[PDB]
Amino acid sequence: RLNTLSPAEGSKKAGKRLGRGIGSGLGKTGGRGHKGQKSRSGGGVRRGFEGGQMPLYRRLPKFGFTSRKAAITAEIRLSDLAKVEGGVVDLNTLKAANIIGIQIEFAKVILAGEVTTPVTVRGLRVTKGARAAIEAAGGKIEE
Amino acid sequence: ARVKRGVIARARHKKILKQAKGYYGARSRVYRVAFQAVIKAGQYAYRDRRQRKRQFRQLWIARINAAARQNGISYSKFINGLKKASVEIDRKILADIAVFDKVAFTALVEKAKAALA
Amino acid sequence: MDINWRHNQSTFYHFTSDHRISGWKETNAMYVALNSQ
Amino acid sequence: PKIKTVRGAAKRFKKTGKGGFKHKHANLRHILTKKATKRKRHLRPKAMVSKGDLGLVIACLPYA
Amino acid sequence: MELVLKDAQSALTVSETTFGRDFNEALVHQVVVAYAAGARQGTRAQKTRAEVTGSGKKPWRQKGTGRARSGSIKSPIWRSGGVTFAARPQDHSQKVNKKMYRGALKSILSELVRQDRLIVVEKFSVEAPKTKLLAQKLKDMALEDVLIITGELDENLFLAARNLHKVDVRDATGIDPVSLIAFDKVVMTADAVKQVEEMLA
RNA sequence: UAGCGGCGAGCGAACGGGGAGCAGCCCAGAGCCUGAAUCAGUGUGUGUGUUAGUGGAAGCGUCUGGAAAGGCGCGCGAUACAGGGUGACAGCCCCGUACACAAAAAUGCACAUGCUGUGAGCUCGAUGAGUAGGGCGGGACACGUGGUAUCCUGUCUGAAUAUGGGGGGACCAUCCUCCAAGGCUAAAUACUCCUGACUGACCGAUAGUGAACCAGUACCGUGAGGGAAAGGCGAAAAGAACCCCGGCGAGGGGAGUGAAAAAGAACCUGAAACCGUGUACGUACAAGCAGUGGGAGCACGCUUAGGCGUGUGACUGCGUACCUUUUGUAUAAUGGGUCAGCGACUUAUAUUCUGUAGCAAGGUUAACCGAAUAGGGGAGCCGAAGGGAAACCGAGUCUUAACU
Repeated sequence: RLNTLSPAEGSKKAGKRLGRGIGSGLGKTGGRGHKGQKSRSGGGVRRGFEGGQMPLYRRLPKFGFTSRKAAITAEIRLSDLAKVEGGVVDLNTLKAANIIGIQIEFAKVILAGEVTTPVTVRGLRVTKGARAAIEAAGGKIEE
Repeated sequence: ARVKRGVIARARHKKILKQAKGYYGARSRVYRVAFQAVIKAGQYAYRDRRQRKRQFRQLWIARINAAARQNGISYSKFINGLKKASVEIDRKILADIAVFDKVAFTALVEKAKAALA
Repeated sequence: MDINWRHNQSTFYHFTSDHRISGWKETNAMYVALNSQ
Repeated sequence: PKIKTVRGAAKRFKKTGKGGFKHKHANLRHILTKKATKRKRHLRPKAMVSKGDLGLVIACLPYA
Repeated sequence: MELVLKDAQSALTVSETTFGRDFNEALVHQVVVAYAAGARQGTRAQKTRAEVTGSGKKPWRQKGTGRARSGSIKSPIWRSGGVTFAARPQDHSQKVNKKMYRGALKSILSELVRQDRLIVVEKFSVEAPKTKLLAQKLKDMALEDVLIITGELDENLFLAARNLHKVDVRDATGIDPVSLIAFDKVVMTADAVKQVEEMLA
C-alpha cells in the first residue's frame, strides 16, 4: 500500500512560484510592484533603516551593564526537587540531576509550584513563600 | 531533473494556430501574430454576442415599421396600439409574420387601430 | 566559411571611432549634435 | 549563517515579560539646567517601545 | 492482545499499544517520505556563470554596435553559458523525531495485524543454504512476496533468500517502514516479535 | 554570548561541557655501567595484498513476426535474477555474476629473525643573557590605545638567575599555578594531478567538460591570450551487378539487396518558419489592425429531398495590433523580421509567523559510537517566572524616606 499513503489535509501547502504567467497571480514583477530599490535583485535596505532619519536604536540612549554574576546564578522551582534523587538539595545534587548546569554557582528555590515530599535544602537561598512551602510539606532548610 | 520543453510548447503553439485558420498572411502562419489575432477575435466575439441582439432587434423594428406603414400606421402607433390591445407578441415574431403572413399582420394592425382609437 | 563569417562578424565589436557610426558607417552626426547644442 | 544581532540595539532595548521592549528615554543626557524638573522627572523611568517601532526592534534583535 | 501462530496454533501475548492501535496515516506518510528522502545520494552539480570555462572579456563594446548589451560570454542567457541557479551536491535527509518513528512503526504493525498481512511462526529456518529449499518452503506456506524477519539472523536463510526477488530476510533490529509497507506478507519469528516489542516499548 | 566597534556598518571570543584520537621524550654531563629496551639501515623466513589468470549452474515446443529473448504451454538453476551483448523485452544463447582456486618474477604492508649503527638503567650535578622586562614605532590577539592584560619585534636599553622568576586582563598586596630565553615526536586532520571498483529522484548532443567526432583542434591575435561548429543507414554493407538519359559527368529512372531505400551514405524520427505544384471558392468601381456578428451564392459529402456538415465568402453592422512605461498610447513613445531550441524569485544556514504531525509541564538531541535511515549519545537548546542598570528580591519586583 505505498501508493495509498497520503499526507494530512492542510500540511503540504503549494509554494509561490513567481514569474509564470498572468493567471497565476504573480507574473511579471512577481509580487514586487513597480520599479524602486525594493523591486531589484538584491534590493532592500538594511535593518533599522528609516530613510536617512536617525534610527530608533541610535536616537535612544544606552543603559546598563551586564552582570557577570547573573550568568552563574540559577532559579529552581518547587516542581523540581522531587527530581533530585535523594531528598537533599545542594548545588551538586542539582547539577547531577541535569537541572541547573555545570557553570552555576548560586541557586535559589523560588515558589513556582507544589513540593510534596520532605526535602532537606542545603546551602541554597530560598524565597520566603517557598520557605513556607518547603517547611509546610514536611521539609527542612539549613544554610 | 532537467525538463525540456519542446513537446508541450509545440502543443500550445499548435492549439493557437489551429484557432487561426483562414486568417490573412502571418495571422495564420506565424505564432506571434496568430496569438494576437486569436485574442482580438475572442474580444470581438464577446462584444458581438451582445451586438447581435441589438442588430436583430433593429432589423425587426425596421420590418414591422415597413409592413405597418404599408397598412397605414407607423411603428410607434402600432406598438402602442398592441400594448393597449394587450397583445404580447414580441417583435421577432411580428417581423416574421410581417414577412410570411400578410393577412395575419393585417389583422394585428386592425387590433392596434381598434384599441388605439 | 563559417569560421570566416564568425570572425568577420566580430570585426567592429571593440572599436573607438566616433565620427563613424558603429565604427564604420559614415554620417553627419557631428554636425547634428554640434548644431543641437 | 546565523543571524547577527544589531549590536547597538541590544544596548538600548531590553525584552519584557510579554514580549514588549523597554528603553531609556531620550533627552536626558545633557543640556539640563534649562529643562523643567517635571520633564526630567518624567524622563527617568524606562518606557515601552510603541506599536510603530516594534517591527524595527524585533528585526534588529532576533535573539532577544 | 493475542497473535495466532500459523503452525503451533498457540497465541502470543502482545501489547495492545504496539500491535493494536490506530493507523495514523499522516504520521506514517511523514516517516515513509522521510525514509525515502534519506536514501537520495544527492550528487549533482551544474556550472554557474562563474565556473564555466571562458573569459571575463566583454564581447563587444558597451555602446555603439547595435547589438544588445552584453558583458560576459558565460551569461545564463547565452548558449554555452552557465546555469542560472546551478545546483550543488545536497543533503536530503529529514529529521524524524524518535517518537514519530516509533509511532509510525506501531501504526504499520497494527495495520499489518489488522489486514492479515502479518504471519507469526514459531520457527522459520532452512535445512541447507539452498534457494531451492526456501523456494519450496515458501511455496508450501502460500507466500510469494514476503518479508521474513527473524530474531536471530540465520546464515543459511540469508543465503537462501539472496537470489529470490520478492523475498527479503531481516533481523528484528533492522526493519524500516518502507519494507513493512512494501512487502505483501510479513513473517515474523516469535523471537522477532518479542524483540520488536522490546524495541517499540 | 561577553566584548570590540566613525559603540556606525560590521567584527566576535574564551572559560566550561560533550566527542574523535591519545604517547611521550632527548641535549645543555660526569661517574658507575656497556651493548640492556629504542628506532634506523639492511639480508632471510612466514603471512597477506598488488601487477597476468582458471573453473563457474540451468530450456524446449508452438503462434505473431524480417528476426524472438515476446504471447501461450510445460520444465530446470540459484551462496549465481549485479550488469552487458545477442535480428523486439533472455536467470537457463554468449560474456559474465555468486562461489572456489592461481604466481616463475618484481613488489607494498605486518610479524619473526641475522648483522651494523644507536643508545638502556643507576647516583650526583647542571637546569638555555643581550634574555625576561622597560622607553619609542608598528603589528597579532574577537579587543580599532582605550582603564588594556598577553604575544611578536624595527630602534635605544636591560635584570634576577629555585633563600629566584612568569602568569592569574590596568595596578598593588595575599594566595594559587607554572619553569621561558634548546630541540624531536605517531594518531585524530586537509586535498585529488593519477589508478581501480561501485553509486546517482545528475546531463543526454543549443544539455553534460570548451571538447561524445584525430579539441585546446580549425580559426583569430605580434604576443600573452581567445577559441569553435560538428553524434545516430541497417539486425548484417547484403552499401545499389546490369540496362537507359546524360559531357567515359552531376543528377536521375528502372533492376537488385533489404522487413523497410520518401532506411541510399546530403542516410533513424522528421516539427515550424520559408518556398512550391494541383484542386474548390473568392477576387480587376473599390478604400483603413484584415477580424467579428449577420450573410447570399458556389463546390464537395451526405441525406429515405428532412432544408445538415466541410471549404470559400459577394454584400453588410461594429471594430485604430501586442508589450512596456505612464496622469494618459492607434499613437508618429520602447521592443520584437519570422520560426525552432535555450533564457529569469534558486540554494544553504539561522530567526519569526501560519498549516499540519508527534509528545506534552515537558519537548528535543548535536558531534560521535554504530548490529549502522535502528539503537545509544540529553553535552546542550527551548519552555514552565518575573522585576531591576545591578547587587538583590521573587508572584512579585522596581521607583522612593514611603507610596492613596
